[PDB]
Amino acid sequence: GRMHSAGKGISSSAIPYSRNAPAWFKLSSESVIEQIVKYARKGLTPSQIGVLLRDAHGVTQARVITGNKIMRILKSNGLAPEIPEDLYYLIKKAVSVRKHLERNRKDKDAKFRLILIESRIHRLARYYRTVAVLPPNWKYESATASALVN
Amino acid sequence: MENDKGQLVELYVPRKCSATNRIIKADDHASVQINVAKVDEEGRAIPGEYVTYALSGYVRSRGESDDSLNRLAQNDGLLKNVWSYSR
Amino acid sequence: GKGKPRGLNSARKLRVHRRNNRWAENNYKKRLLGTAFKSSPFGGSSHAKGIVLEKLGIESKQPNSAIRKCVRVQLIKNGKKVTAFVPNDGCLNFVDENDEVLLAGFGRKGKAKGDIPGVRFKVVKVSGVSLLALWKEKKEKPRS
Amino acid sequence: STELTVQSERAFQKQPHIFNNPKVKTSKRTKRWYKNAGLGFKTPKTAIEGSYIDKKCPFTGLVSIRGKILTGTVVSTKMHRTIVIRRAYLHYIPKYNRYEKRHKNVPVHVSPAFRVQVGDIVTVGQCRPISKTVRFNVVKVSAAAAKANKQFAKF
Amino acid sequence: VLVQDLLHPTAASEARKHKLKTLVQGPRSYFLDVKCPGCLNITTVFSHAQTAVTCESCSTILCTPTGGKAKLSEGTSFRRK
Amino acid sequence: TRSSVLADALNAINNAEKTGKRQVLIRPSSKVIIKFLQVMQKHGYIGEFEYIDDHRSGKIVVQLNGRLNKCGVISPRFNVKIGDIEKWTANLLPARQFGYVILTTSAGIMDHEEARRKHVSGKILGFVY
RNA sequence: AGGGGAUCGAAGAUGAUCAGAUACCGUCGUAGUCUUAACCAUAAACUAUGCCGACUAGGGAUCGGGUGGUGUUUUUUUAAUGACCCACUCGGCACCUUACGAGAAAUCAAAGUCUUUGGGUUCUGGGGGGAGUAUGGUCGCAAGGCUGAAACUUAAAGGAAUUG
RNA sequence: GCGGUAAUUCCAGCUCCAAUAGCGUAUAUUAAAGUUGUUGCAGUUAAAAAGCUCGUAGUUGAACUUUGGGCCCGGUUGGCCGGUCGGAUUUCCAACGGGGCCUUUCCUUCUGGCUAACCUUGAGUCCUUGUGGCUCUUGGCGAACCAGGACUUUUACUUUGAAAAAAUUAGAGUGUUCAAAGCAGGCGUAUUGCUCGAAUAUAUUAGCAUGGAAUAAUAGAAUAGGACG
RNA sequence: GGAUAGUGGCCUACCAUGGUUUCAACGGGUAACGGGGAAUAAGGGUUCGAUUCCGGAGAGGGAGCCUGAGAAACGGCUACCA
Ligand SMILES: [Mg+2]
Ligand SMILES: [Mg+2]
Ligand SMILES: [Mg+2]
Ligand SMILES: [Mg+2]
Ligand SMILES: [Mg+2]
Ligand SMILES: [Mg+2]
Ligand SMILES: [Mg+2]
Ligand SMILES: [Mg+2]
Ligand SMILES: [Mg+2]
Ligand SMILES: [Mg+2]
Ligand SMILES: [Mg+2]
Ligand SMILES: [Mg+2]
Ligand SMILES: [Mg+2]
Ligand SMILES: [Mg+2]
Ligand SMILES: [Mg+2]
Ligand SMILES: [Mg+2]
Ligand SMILES: [Mg+2]
Ligand SMILES: [Mg+2]
Ligand SMILES: [Mg+2]
Ligand SMILES: [Mg+2]
Ligand SMILES: [Mg+2]
Ligand SMILES: [Mg+2]
Ligand SMILES: [Mg+2]
Ligand SMILES: [Mg+2]
Ligand SMILES: [Mg+2]
Ligand SMILES: [Mg+2]
Ligand SMILES: [Mg+2]
Ligand SMILES: [Mg+2]
Ligand SMILES: [Mg+2]
Ligand SMILES: [Mg+2]
Ligand SMILES: [Mg+2]
Ligand SMILES: [Mg+2]
Ligand SMILES: [Mg+2]
Ligand SMILES: [Mg+2]
Ligand SMILES: [Mg+2]
Ligand SMILES: [Mg+2]
Ligand SMILES: [Mg+2]
Ligand SMILES: [Mg+2]
Ligand SMILES: [Mg+2]
Ligand SMILES: [Zn+2]
Repeated sequence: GRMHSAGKGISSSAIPYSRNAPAWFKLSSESVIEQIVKYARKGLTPSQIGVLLRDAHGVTQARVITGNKIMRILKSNGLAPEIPEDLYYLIKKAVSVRKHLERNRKDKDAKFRLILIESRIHRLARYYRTVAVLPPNWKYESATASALVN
Repeated sequence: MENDKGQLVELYVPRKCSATNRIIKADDHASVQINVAKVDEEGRAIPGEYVTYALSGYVRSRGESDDSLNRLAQNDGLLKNVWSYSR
Repeated sequence: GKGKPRGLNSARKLRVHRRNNRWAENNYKKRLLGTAFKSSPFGGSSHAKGIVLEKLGIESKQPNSAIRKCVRVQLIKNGKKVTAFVPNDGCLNFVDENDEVLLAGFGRKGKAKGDIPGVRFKVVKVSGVSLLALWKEKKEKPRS
Repeated sequence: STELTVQSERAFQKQPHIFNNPKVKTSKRTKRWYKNAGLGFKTPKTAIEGSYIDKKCPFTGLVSIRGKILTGTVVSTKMHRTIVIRRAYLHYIPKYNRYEKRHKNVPVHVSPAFRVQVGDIVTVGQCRPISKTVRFNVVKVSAAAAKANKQFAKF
Repeated sequence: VLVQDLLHPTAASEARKHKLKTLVQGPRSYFLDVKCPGCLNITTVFSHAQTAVTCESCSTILCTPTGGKAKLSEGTSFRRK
Repeated sequence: TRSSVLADALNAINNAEKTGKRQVLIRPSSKVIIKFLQVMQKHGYIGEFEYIDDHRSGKIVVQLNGRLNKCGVISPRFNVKIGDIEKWTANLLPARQFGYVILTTSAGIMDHEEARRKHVSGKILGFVY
């Protein structure tokens, strides 16, 4: 594992066996879906909602007390961004690296990192594109990427 | 290893390791056969009469000789809480 | 798996790679380049008949001291020029210049024989007959 | 490709021996002929409803479909009224006891009763030589458009 | 070793392992109701916050994010459920 | 990346036996592993086994007797042609009087002898003796 | 192509040594060594050891992260910190001991789980010379890089270990 | 590797070996060769891991979706019996297979045509106290396939079958005197003829046809432009 | 449309810009006619097939054509080249 490096870091969430409950959890489906929206209504990424809802509240995982994944709740409420957030957060990154490389044309290491970040992009895009969530012939280009984010 | 009709052809049906049920062959001169003693009332120890166990050379080399016998003898009812099947 | 693709459709790669690697085989490459027909003083044929130019006295390789007695022959289908050896005691006294002779290989598949350096062929017949028979006495050397 | 015009040649386009007597005032302007190709292939309505001519149409024209029935996957819709499909197939190579991906392209006529586009899977039917390369005629579209309509603007 | 119950591992040797290498995996974090007796109500926190959890009404503080487990702030109590 | 989930269970089983153990825990189980596991057990090369249920792909604990020298897996699932099943057993079984080549056929995962009796064939995947 | 040019220093020049001494040693010191803008793309560029996945065996250290502790030390008034101590757990750079096992050995937790021969995939070798030569193509300002034969020759060349 | 003065290798005599109407030699190729490696090679030091990472083609790719249980039919070997004047069939016993039911369970589908099959039954029963038994029409089984309409997500694999020239190959029959062959030949009333043959197998890839539904792909309903009516 | 026995860029006229390819096109080599088959005997293979049967091609090399049901014929004719 670790796709663009030699890292071997086994390390993830250990999701619980009990695919329901907490039972000591009150509230309701109703309760948190309204809660899901307003935060994404403030502009928060579904993950940001996930973290935010986890700590301050008792949202153990949004799916379990509301049969649907966070991003899907949003898509229903007409909220989903033009592109997936992971692909968004790569593009935003490749932007900031490029911006740097332009300013530091002597930084070979960055040039190397840019490649990686982009070749991770173009592979992701190709997945999404295969599965209809992007239009066929959607395309990341440097020239028009600082557009795409900010 | 019989034959066309009955007749137990092919000599020698070897011992198997009490611990692994693998064959204990001849040049395995590192295998072992232990006799544990049948006893009667108030000490005493009925000579000639043993409960016996056989351990392969492999196993003893690997260090498992003790542990494995612990299990074998105990759940033959001659050790009283020494072993544990869970860990 | 070390190397070779194990998959069920990988049959193309598996043939190609074999085609490829066969070239490292001596006799496969000799065969397919046509090295026979192209190099080789004979045609690729079993024997060849030439004409005797000079009679040579080839001195043997070490640790062998001797003089090996040969003939430069000019192959008839070819004009390729070739030195060949004349087996058994005497026998050089059988040949003479401008004679016809039959050359065969030396049974080393190319490659020269023993202490004879350079020679890759040997004589079999002269003036029509059989060197061997002349040696014995079963036959005699033709008029001219 | 056909599209529009229909009477768009130097010669007058018509179905042979399908005569419309001008004396008999008719409500359809043109008597139009058509058949059932057979082998259970529906003659689509666009063949009957249409007004294109195309003598190489297996429903409105003079071709018989007989021989192989083949299905492939559309790869080229660049040439007017004929397409080119790819017939993929895996080829068995004994010595290694495995297979390798092969393919062949097969040029085939396509009646303006069908509206085919690249990616579509098409069943085609063998017929008499129709041109230099074409020996098949397209007879049912199995495909659609490959879920294109669910590719619009943002939610 | 050589023969053991892989099916019924002992609670301890099971407990000492990694959150993924237990028999069936599951988390080892926990939730807690937390009160800073300025107020009266009890906000439910995650043992591994990340977000510096902003208290209910009084924007006082509560816990701080860390390596893993959140550091709860000053005078506060809890309970794991 | 994990490539043949059968391969791993099988090898595990073999490495256990070899090292004198009585139990493996294999991960991550599948319809195929079970069926394979079930076929060995039918001719007694392992004891009983249990499917434990992580809410995932599964784990399996097998109990080993010691009657097993080798359980291998045939990595590309080659087609066998009812005539060619003979050639396989010959290649990779100790003798003609015991051991089984197990394979997947249109009518079930089954050792070659059953496959023979039922007159079906198909793809090959592994073996036991 | 500019700048820089302390130092050390291919070339060259010398002092010595030597039968000789175009060297080793001593001196002078051009280029160079540094830097900018471009080239070049090669090293025993080495672990002479592809990558992803699984499994198989013990031990004490250490590096980063985390969890547990009515641990030690810091005093102030006990905490809070910080450094330290012990147990476990991930992921690192290594070492130790064994060997079930592997190997022609030397050795090897992989070089193991291979005639009981199949997890996935990439790449290269097929006796020694001829020779990384000839030729064509291609890249380079050059020097050179990549691709890369044959005829002919030859019975060995080579590896690890033993005794001398 | 022998030969430089006792040559077990040369040149001869003697004697001896191997194969023998045949035996040597030259060239090619096949086996030996796991030295081309799918089966099945090797790459730390013997020939051999690209300086390094990205990466397209290519190959490869985690797990999960009808499983368990109940009923019925009729086969094919083999056992202990043999009824019978070598092989035979019932029930007794197993074993291994095929088919079809019901379990929430498309079998593409309607519209008649077909019915072979029992929940039927219409009578009673050859006869072992009777569900051991088959003929047998008037309410009640579909699919077994007719033919017409209306329509069908794709594939790989495997099964069995058809279509298939002979000679060659493998192989049955036949005493060409043997045999390689050949497809003959064999019986008598050998005086007016009787008669067994001229098999079988293989024939793989592709195309056709049929059974299977494990393994591996494919397509499906998410801005509902969903599904039945 | 013409031509053919007849389909067809077979040929012509108009019009269009297509067809093949790393799943190796196109080009080169072949001491290449294809097949039934031959040789080597663990298996998997390797090598060979001008040559008793089947198909195809040719008649010194090219082209052309008469007769005819059938030939672009060669123990037919016409022309050029050798
Ligand atoms: Mg990668
Ligand atoms: Mg990992
Ligand atoms: Mg992490
Ligand atoms: Mg080479
Ligand atoms: Mg000369
Ligand atoms: Mg000539
Ligand atoms: Mg066009
Ligand atoms: Mg300087
Ligand atoms: Mg000098
Ligand atoms: Mg001097
Ligand atoms: Mg000098
Ligand atoms: Mg290099
Ligand atoms: Mg080094
Ligand atoms: Mg260790
Ligand atoms: Mg701590
Ligand atoms: Mg020598
Ligand atoms: Mg003498
Ligand atoms: Mg003598
Ligand atoms: Mg002699
Ligand atoms: Mg011989
Ligand atoms: Mg194979
Ligand atoms: Mg080798
Ligand atoms: Mg080396
Ligand atoms: Mg390397
Ligand atoms: Mg899978
Ligand atoms: Mg067949
Ligand atoms: Mg025959
Ligand atoms: Mg035209
Ligand atoms: Mg053009
Ligand atoms: Mg190629
Ligand atoms: Mg030729
Ligand atoms: Mg040939
Ligand atoms: Mg031929
Ligand atoms: Mg010829
Ligand atoms: Mg002719
Ligand atoms: Mg001639
Ligand atoms: Mg010409
Ligand atoms: Mg002619
Ligand atoms: Mg003639
Ligand atoms: Zn508060």
